[PDB]
Amino acid sequence: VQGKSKATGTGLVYVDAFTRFHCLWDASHPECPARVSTVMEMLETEGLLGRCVQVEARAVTEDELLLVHTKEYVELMKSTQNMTEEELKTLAEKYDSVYLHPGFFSSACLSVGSVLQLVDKVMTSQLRNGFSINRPPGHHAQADKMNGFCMFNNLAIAARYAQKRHRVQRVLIVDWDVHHGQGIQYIFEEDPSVLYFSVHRYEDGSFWPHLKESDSSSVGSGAGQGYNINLPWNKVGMESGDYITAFQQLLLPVAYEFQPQLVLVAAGFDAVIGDPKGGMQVSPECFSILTHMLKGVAQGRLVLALEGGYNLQSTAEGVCASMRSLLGDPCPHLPSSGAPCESALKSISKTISDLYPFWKSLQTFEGGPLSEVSPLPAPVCAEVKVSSPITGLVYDQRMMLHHNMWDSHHPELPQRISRIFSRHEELRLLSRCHRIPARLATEEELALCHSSKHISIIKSSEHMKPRDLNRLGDEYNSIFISNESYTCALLAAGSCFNSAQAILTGQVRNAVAIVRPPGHHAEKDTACGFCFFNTAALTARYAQSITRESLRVLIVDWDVHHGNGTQHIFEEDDSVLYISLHRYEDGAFFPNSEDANYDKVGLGKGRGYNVNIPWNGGKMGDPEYMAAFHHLVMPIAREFAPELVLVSAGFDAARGDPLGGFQVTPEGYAHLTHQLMSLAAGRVLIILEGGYNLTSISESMSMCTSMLLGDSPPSLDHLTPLKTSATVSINNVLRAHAPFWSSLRVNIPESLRLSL
Ligand SMILES: CCCCN(Cc1ccc(C(=O)NO)cc1)C(=O)Nc1ccccc1
Ligand SMILES: [Cl-]
Ligand SMILES: [Cl-]
Ligand SMILES: [K+]
Ligand SMILES: [K+]
Ligand SMILES: [K+]
Ligand SMILES: [K+]
Ligand SMILES: [K+]
Ligand SMILES: [Zn+2]
Repeated sequence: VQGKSKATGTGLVYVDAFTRFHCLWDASHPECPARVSTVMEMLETEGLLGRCVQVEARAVTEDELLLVHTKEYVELMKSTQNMTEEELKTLAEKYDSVYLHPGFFSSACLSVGSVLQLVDKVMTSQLRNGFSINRPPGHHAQADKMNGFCMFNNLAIAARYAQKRHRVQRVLIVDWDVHHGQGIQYIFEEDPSVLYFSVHRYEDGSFWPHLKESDSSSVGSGAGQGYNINLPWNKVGMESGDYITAFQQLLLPVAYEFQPQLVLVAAGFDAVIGDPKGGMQVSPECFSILTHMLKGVAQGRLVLALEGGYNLQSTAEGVCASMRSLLGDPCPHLPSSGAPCESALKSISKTISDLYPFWKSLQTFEGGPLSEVSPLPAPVCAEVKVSSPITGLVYDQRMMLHHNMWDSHHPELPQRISRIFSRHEELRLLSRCHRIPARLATEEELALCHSSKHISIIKSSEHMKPRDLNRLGDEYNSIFISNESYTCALLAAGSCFNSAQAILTGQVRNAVAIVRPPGHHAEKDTACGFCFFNTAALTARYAQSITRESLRVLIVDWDVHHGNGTQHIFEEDDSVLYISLHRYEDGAFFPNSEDANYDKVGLGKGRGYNVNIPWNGGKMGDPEYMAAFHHLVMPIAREFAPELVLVSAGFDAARGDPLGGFQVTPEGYAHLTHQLMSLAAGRVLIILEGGYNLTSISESMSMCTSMLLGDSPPSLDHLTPLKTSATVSINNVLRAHAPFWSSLRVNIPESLRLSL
């Protein structure tokens, strides 16, 4: 309703104070000033620094420190300011892996303050997110002691400060640093207002600080029981897939259930390739994906503070990759496979199992065994130049000329598109988009999927008299035709081709297609369910045509009906992946086929490249559509590695639909579009299929375009609990597809057999 006031813009805190302290006894200490100065050099070299709002650093106050620390500790730390090298060494010796400096106090104060300054701007809707390039780090510091190069616990102090001075209820702290932030774990052990997550290297205590508490078994005590999550890696050399799958199957479900009003990140880059202490092999590009994922929960309220990362290049690279996500730039192509390794899956599963009682979101999994067979190939896509994102928009009023001369009360109304378009202009989304001109799809182009018999039969209709047009329409299941119905289905496909062209030639990064008549029901030789040509399927082959025959295309169908037309066109094709969320009702719901079931996994060389998530018994909404994305849609999509993502966007699955009978809010469609934007380097094309409530479609589709333009994900309702008829529908797809995609394999025991 107001856009000049909208909070956009990333704050960045950096002060020379951060370089003023170092180790006096060891000239080669990993925690040094070059860590932060290098990050700054690169941020400028990349052009990222100038794109950040400059936020001033402030010193932390004694009372702010005392929200987590003791007065005895604070005063001792304060006293270090006026101590001899010797006095400092003697005190430093008293703690695990710590050095001290005359100037260490000053910098540690500014290192805390800097985070609070960002919390201020984010919480008061001034900036959307922020990142401090601060040292000394925080996550290891405890109430009464220094530890692992930390003096004060920056993010712990910030979590409390948020709750106190900004009256924030729930705070999520994500620690992707390669070390376990025990200092944080401790502070919020018994606090259930602060949920703390920590993926770290462990190898059964062999890796520093060698704590028993760093295991997944340690889930927090008292009131805070289940609000402490440890993901310990017990094998080195973890990659992108190992962190993405962890976030998908474990952290995102937990985070969406917990509903925080703020997300704090202990952004350590010691897991990046080339870090001497981490021993991990995560490419920096991965952090672009993780940062994006966290934008969903806490509705954009995201603050990152620098923790570890001891290789000057690797850290600067990691910071840049995270900074790009905050600044709203498109995600990169993943430089490694989207598949996890067995040791990762074992660590993820043992953590899901260790937290199963406390989280209704994790309770989704029934338990038992999912396949461990050699999975399908998990390829990598060629790097695409990260550029200023542009959202394309295509609409032509000529697509309204297709109508029913008999039943004027037919749900596929011409108004559907003009209404969606109106809302796009009212909300000003249209003026923020790049207008792509609609065109007519050629017969050669229609040939890509459809028979010459089916093409000529619909082509001919541009001349038929109305009685011939009533007769012709009864020759099909649910089809109505008119003298313009052919030109309309030609524009619907033509437009979508011009979008995919813009996207692939880098003219735009993503686009939206307000088109009618729909297409996901149309087959090689027959029209069906208001569809003439499979507009999504033809786009996929037009894309494969302008690139290379092998171009991997993902087709996500969120329309309430299963896209029978799509499913069959690519049933044998391994280059195109088709995922469909639909009301099945054991075969009762349209197009009444058993093809829409979880046991149909594609056939031939396309075995595993076809996913169906069938809905039985209930009004499925956001809780069920989201959990399907976390556990199934996103893990499969990621392992497949698409180069183009196509949405068969039907809002007939929305709350208020006459034909759907499902309760998916417009805010829910926003979060589904958001999730999909981390794939294909953000190369997402949104195509209108179903949706029959003029109001519900205009609102829900505008929400998608808002997400494409990089606006913060909206506030959601409650996502736990979900229909027991859905929990069972999900676990069916998991079992059906686990032999093909390693990202699914959450082999957990019989924790289900407990509580009711
Ligand atoms: C035996 C057919 C039952 C399903 N259908 C047709 C249908 C076809 C496609 C879609 C769709 O969502 N297309 O994208 C929805 C319903 C209908 O119920 N359609 C309908 C037609 C006129 C008036 C009221 C309803
Ligand atoms: Cl050991
Ligand atoms: Cl279950
Ligand atoms: K960690
Ligand atoms: K806690
Ligand atoms: K660290
Ligand atoms: K569907
Ligand atoms: K397939
Ligand atoms: Zn539909």
